[PDB]
Amino acid sequence: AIAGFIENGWQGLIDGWYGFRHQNAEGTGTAADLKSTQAAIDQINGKLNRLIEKTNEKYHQIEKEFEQVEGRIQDLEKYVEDTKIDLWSYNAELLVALENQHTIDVTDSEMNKLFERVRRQLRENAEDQGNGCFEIFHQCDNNCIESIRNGTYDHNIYRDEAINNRIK
Amino acid sequence: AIAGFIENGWQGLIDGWYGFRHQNAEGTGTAADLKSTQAAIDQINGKLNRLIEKTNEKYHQIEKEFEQVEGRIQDLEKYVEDTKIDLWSYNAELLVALENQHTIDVTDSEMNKLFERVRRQLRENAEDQGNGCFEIFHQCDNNCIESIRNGTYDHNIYRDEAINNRIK
Amino acid sequence: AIAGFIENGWQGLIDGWYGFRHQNAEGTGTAADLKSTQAAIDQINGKLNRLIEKTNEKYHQIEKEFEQVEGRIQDLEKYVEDTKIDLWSYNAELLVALENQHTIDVTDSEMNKLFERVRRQLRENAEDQGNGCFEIFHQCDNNCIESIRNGTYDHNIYRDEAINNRIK
Amino acid sequence: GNPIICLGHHAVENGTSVKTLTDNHVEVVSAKELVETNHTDELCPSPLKLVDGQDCDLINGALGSPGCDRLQDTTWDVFIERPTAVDTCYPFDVPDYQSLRSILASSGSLEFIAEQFTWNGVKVDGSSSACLRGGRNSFFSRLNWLTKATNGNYGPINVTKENTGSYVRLYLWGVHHPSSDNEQTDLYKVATGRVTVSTRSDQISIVPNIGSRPRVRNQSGRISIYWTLVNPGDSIIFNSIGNLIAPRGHYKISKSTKSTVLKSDKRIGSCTSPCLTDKGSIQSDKPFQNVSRIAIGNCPKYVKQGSLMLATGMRNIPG
Amino acid sequence: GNPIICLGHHAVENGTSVKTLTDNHVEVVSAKELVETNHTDELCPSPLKLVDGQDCDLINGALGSPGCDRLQDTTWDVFIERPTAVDTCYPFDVPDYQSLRSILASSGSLEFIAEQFTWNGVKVDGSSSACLRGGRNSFFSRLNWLTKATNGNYGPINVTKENTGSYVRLYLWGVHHPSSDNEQTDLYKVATGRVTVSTRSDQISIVPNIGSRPRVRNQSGRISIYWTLVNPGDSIIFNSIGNLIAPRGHYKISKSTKSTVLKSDKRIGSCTSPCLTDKGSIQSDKPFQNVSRIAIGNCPKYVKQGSLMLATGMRNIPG
Amino acid sequence: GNPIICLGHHAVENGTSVKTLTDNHVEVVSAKELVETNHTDELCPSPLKLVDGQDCDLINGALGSPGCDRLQDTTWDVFIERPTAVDTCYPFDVPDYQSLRSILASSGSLEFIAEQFTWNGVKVDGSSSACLRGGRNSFFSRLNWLTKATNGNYGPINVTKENTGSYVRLYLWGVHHPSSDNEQTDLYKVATGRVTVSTRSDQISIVPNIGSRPRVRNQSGRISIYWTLVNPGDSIIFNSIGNLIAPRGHYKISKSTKSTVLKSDKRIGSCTSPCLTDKGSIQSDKPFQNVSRIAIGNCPKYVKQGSLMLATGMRNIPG
Ligand SMILES: *[C@@H]1O[C@H](CO)[C@@H](O[C@@H]2O[C@H](CO)[C@@H](O)[C@H](O)[C@H]2NC(C)=O)[C@H](O)[C@H]1NC(C)=O
Ligand SMILES: *[C@@H]1O[C@H](CO)[C@@H](O[C@@H]2O[C@H](CO)[C@@H](O)[C@H](O)[C@H]2NC(C)=O)[C@H](O)[C@H]1NC(C)=O
Ligand SMILES: *[C@@H]1O[C@H](CO)[C@@H](O[C@@H]2O[C@H](CO)[C@@H](O)[C@H](O)[C@H]2NC(C)=O)[C@H](O)[C@H]1NC(C)=O
Ligand SMILES: *[C@@H]1O[C@H](CO)[C@@H](O[C@@H]2O[C@H](CO)[C@@H](O)[C@H](O)[C@H]2NC(C)=O)[C@H](O)[C@H]1NC(C)=O
Ligand SMILES: *[C@@H]1O[C@H](CO)[C@@H](O[C@@H]2O[C@H](CO)[C@@H](O)[C@H](O)[C@H]2NC(C)=O)[C@H](O)[C@H]1NC(C)=O
Ligand SMILES: *[C@@H]1O[C@H](CO)[C@@H](O[C@@H]2O[C@H](CO)[C@@H](O)[C@H](O)[C@H]2NC(C)=O)[C@H](O)[C@H]1NC(C)=O
Ligand SMILES: *[C@@H]1O[C@H](CO)[C@@H](O)[C@H](O)[C@H]1NC(C)=O
Ligand SMILES: *[C@@H]1O[C@H](CO)[C@@H](O)[C@H](O)[C@H]1NC(C)=O
Ligand SMILES: *[C@@H]1O[C@H](CO)[C@@H](O)[C@H](O)[C@H]1NC(C)=O
Repeated sequence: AIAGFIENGWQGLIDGWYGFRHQNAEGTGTAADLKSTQAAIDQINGKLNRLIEKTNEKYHQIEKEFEQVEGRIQDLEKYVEDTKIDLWSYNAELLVALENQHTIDVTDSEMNKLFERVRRQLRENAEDQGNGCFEIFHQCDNNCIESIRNGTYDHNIYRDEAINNRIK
Repeated sequence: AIAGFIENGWQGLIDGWYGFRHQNAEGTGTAADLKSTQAAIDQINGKLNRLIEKTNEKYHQIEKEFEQVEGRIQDLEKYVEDTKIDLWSYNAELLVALENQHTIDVTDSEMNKLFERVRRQLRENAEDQGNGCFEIFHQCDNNCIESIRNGTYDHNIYRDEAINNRIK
Repeated sequence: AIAGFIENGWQGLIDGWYGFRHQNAEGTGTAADLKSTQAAIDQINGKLNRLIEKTNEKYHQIEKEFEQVEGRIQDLEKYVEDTKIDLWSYNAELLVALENQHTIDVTDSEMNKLFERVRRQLRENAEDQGNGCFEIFHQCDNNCIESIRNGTYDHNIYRDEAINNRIK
Repeated sequence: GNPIICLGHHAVENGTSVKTLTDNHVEVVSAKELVETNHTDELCPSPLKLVDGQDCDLINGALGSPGCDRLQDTTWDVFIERPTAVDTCYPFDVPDYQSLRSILASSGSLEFIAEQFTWNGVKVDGSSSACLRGGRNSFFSRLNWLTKATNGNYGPINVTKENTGSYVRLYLWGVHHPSSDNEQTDLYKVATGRVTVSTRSDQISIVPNIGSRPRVRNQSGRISIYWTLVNPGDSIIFNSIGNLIAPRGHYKISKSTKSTVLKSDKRIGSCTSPCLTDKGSIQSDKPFQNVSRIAIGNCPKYVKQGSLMLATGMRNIPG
Repeated sequence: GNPIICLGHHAVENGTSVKTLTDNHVEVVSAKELVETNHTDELCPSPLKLVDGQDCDLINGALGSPGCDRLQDTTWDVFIERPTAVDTCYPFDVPDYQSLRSILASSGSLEFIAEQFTWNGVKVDGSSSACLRGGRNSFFSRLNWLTKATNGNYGPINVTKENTGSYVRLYLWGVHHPSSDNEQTDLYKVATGRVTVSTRSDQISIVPNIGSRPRVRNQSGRISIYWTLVNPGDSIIFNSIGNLIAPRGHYKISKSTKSTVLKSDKRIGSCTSPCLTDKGSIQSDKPFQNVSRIAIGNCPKYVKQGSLMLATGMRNIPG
Repeated sequence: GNPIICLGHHAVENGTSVKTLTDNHVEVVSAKELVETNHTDELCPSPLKLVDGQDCDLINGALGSPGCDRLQDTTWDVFIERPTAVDTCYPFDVPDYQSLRSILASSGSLEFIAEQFTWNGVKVDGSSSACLRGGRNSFFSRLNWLTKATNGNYGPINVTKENTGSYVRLYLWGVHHPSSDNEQTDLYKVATGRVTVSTRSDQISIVPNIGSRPRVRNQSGRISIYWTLVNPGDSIIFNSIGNLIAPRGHYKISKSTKSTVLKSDKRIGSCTSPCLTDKGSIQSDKPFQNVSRIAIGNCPKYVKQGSLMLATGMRNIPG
């Protein structure tokens, strides 16, 4: 018995981030979907690119460590640097937390786009089972499963067979 | 006549954030849905937790109020503090505005997940009316309404009755 | 042959951000949808409003340009200003990048809301073709197309004609 | 015939307005304020060890002016200076006033380690009618006014002290600036004084300037307060042929100390609060506050905003 | 037979590139620049009250050097110093030059309240061949050069002034440093001078140093400009036995003043702009600018970026 | 009978925890650390030109103390001072020590342009038993100790030097503070010295103070090091009747120079790294680091956090 993303993920799937898993009379199989995978991946790189850009270069700055107490001017120098450190520490905590919320949103979306893409291909020939899977109401051999996966599945071919299996 | 979230919210509903409202031959009722509610609530707490963490502690700092004018050093000290205040004031305005946009997104999403969850349970036995409600095309007494709400509704039970009511 | 948002956009459409394009026996036409357009537009203004609020006003500050070297105090003043400039430059880069990601999300959402709105109106009288278009399974003259667009289309009127065209 | 099932969310009759990036006015079911505006109006002595300077500021206390006797040996996290504080001794300016005040504050202690000096050839324990203690002429408890010996001259001083302790030493000393050329000669015989304090690290020398200032507690002259730090191992030498205001010992420094000084006119209550401001204490779990930029301890961040409402619920759509 | 209905969005042939967090190159229908790059090139005298120092910097004006007569009684939000400004009087250095310049700038006024002093025992109104006014020997309009009376000696000075006004007083004074031991004696009889200005709060004393400097407007000597603040109630005493450059009155302070000084070489036009920079004015509603970190008034925030494009429309997908 | 098709995403057995705004513990498939914690422990001499001061700090080197001979004519992006550095010459304090140290560091060069002075009426090339060079009495290589001519008196000095070069000149000089009134007269005949260095811009004059300090390398006296900047066009005049520590030339200034000084005890290896810290070099492409706030060059931003995990994959839901 097979399920989809609604239930849980797939440790089985090792050559892609998303993919199809099918059952027909010829057997059962798992294939990865390249478009959806590269979609997600490409936004993880682009933000990994936005982070290794080093606009931070600093030669002569100010003293940050002291040997004797001095009062006013030392107190200020210590304050300026401690203020700078606090503000960048905040920027880092927020940036990472906010990137990460985006990374989750983008990947959750690409999964749903993949599901809806298949939904559209299948028209009135399949019903959504509720578990991230479609029950296909016609015989679908291995060539037919591949057509769904490579985007050439012509729903008109099977519409009569499938509608008659759904309505009676 | 009953409507759902598409129209407006429910002042009636006081024991939950989301919920079901039904009409059948036995009467009409409103029950709250715990999963969807706790889902939303749990992300409102977790960000309320992210905010009462006090990493701000400051003992000896700098003078921030002056009795006589001095020129250069006073001008700088006044500048450093005014710069710090501007930058934190910005961080607060943005953080709150950004949290709030998230709080709205999360709650709007949980509502739609709840609707789609029910959609899946009901398969070909109900049609979406457009107002956040499903017209159920079979007799559904109080036990049947509770099965939808507690997640045990077996669509195969009513499929023949409902399909025959939809197609003729 | 006509397509919708799934394929690409519409350079043809110049009086709105979103709109309907139809084919029937009377011809083919494009009309803009005001609600969806103003929805999007209103969130682009409101954030354009959030940006021209000038809480930045600064009279006497600190010296930022020097004619001779001085050592400690000049080094600090140069540091404080360079730190301020770095931190605001970051705030601007992030704010714009983050606004823009939102502007894209909001407009992508409004398009999908528009599609789903029509889906609901059409009930069991149309099937989603997969290309951002609905195949309508009944004769729909120009008054019928306008009813879909102005929100008065009563699906019960055509339900028998359309279901009989879908099931046989 | 057909049953209906609807899915909805809760709503209230009266919402609350909050801000996103794009709408300045979104009505949500529930909301929470993040900018603290309330303070207690009394300074909480827990968990922060407070010392109330009362009539004495931190320097008068460190010098030992009349008002300031209590303050001896007090320790603190926050020293409180009151705006009603007053000078009660010989009039004095301090070069780098705020630098010394900072050093004393940070050390967080007025525990004066007393030392004994043998000042060869001078009268000791000078007093003045400006510095009354019980109505009788007195001086700074931590300073020693030197005048010529009831005899010859200002017998040249060359006193030394080696820092044998493990900690850094703060020595407070001064310089008398007399009013007239006659007052100089009465007190110091010589016509021009000199004070020279020095360690191995650095040095200061002051030639005292004669002349008239406005009378303060009936005094035309002035004392100028200076300070010297002496590291463990190092030694300090006081070298004067005139006008020295000698010390009576040193203060401890540490440098690994967190204490500070606060300028408030608010009473010390018995509340508890980790955040002290000039306006009063702050008892809040909010992350921000508009009360005062002056904020000592575990505080919310000071911001300009008066209110920042945080949505704690969904959009309110009441119908 | 079956009708079709399609839903779409608008598109343009040529989009605009914008940045999100993850894509450096998203093409959107419309976009708006947020970094202002244009300035006017003239300084707008509205709504900011400008004073053009022209040939005189802010201190020469405050001292009253020859070039600077116009500047008297001028008030400003922004005082403009030109890089073509020049010294035109006796040569002088100022210790804490930038501190005094700041104080004068902040006060935003060159309205000199004149006072009359009776300097017992000295010639007044000294002049010099370095400070020409119409080709004739002159001095700083706000200073009074004291030399020995055409008679005896530098009759000891002990002049006082009590601040009876409600505002804080700034007194500008100086000290002559003569070139030779002979020039000292010619002017001040005594061999070593002394200047001592003092209030109840603090004091300064300067012993003038003799020696040679390089000739400036044919002068080997120097004057050193100093300043004293006098609070309401308090009094100031000038006490000298030689080499004083006496004042002619005080300036008003306020401390609750917002004015400043700007260093620009740009003409004062007749435009309007709340933002002034050294490069010129900024007329923009954008929130950012790359023009200059030097920015006075209601300005956009200075940033390093040259462009920050803000999407004002959806993704462009043109087909 | 009916075939099934399911859509899923990948998962791993053991995820990684990351933070969003609302969950402190989201398990994602893959994650990447953004806070660099490793340093090399040796300072990389590429691509930053380093000069190891070794036994000499930057000022001793600039003065030419015994240990410091090598350092002559060295240039650097980063001058490294070791905590084991030691004084090896006559004892001295420097007013504004850290200001001078900054100026020298920024210039990034110890290339001493030598000049020749004719000091009328004094013995030159003084030495001292505190400043041994090969066990024999020596002095700072860049300073010239002046004592009275083996003859009369401290023949009055009035030496001048005009800056004809295109660059700004830094002149290092000093002032001797002798121990006894007898040591003053032995060396300088006069009873009170005076040193007066001055340009057209500004001036300093120091009257040397006599008195006893603790013996350092068997010396009760002290030298006080001062500096003067001389612009192109301008001239400097040294004017002394006693106690001058004359210079031997100037240093170049530039002002358009990026160099600095680093205080580390770590060996100079042969690695490559654009980021140098007191703890060592940083070889990372991460944007943040918790190693040290002291960070010179192209560095990651210093932050307090030890770890900031960045999700590089989707939620892990393993089932
Ligand atoms: C997309 O999938 C279809 C269906 O699986 C592929 O066409 C079939 O390929 C199999 C295996 O090579 C043949 O045995 C069938 O006879 C083919 N049938 C048809 C109708 O073509 C097709 O090659 C795939 N297209 C691409 C571009 O990969
Ligand atoms: C889920 O709902 C079902 C249906 O409402 C519950 O079972 C019914 O309970 C009622 C009253 O408790 C009985 O009269 C019916 O005969 C029951 N029918 C069936 C088919 O069980 C069921 O208890 C609920 N399950 C949970 C876990 O709450
Ligand atoms: C909404 O659309 C309907 C249908 O197009 C409009 O009503 C029709 O208008 C046409 C042209 O004016 C007439 O020829 C038809 O006879 C009308 N039929 C009906 C049933 O109304 C209607 O006016 C539109 N409503 C609004 C509010 O704009
Ligand atoms: C902090 O903010 C609060 C609220 O924003 C300010 O209190 C308001 O002050 C205004 C001005 O006097 C009054 O109109 C209101 O009655 C006050 N409202 C409340 C709820 O207190 C307060 O002034 C601010 N404090 C500081 C120090 O800025
Ligand atoms: C502010 O930014 C603008 C635009 O990024 C800069 O103007 C460009 O300058 C370069 C270098 O001279 C030229 O190649 C371009 O022709 C300019 N482009 C435009 C649109 O003007 C400008 O240099 C920046 N100004 C400052 C002071 O940094
Ligand atoms: C930088 O952060 C790292 C990791 O948070 C710190 O290394 C940890 O040090 C603590 C204290 O000894 C121990 O819990 C662990 O053994 C270390 N963890 C790792 C992964 O090494 C390090 O102390 C921090 N450095 C500085 C200078 O603060
Ligand atoms: C004390 O004074 C004598 C004479 O002035 C001097 O030689 C000596 O170095 C001084 N030493 C100490 C320890 O005071
Ligand atoms: C003025 O001079 C006299 C004479 O020396 C002196 O006693 C007095 O203190 C001075 N006071 C004032 C107010 O000028
Ligand atoms: C040198 O000294 C003489 C004598 O005081 C003086 O007149 C002259 O201006 C000085 N000039 C230079 C260049 O040293």
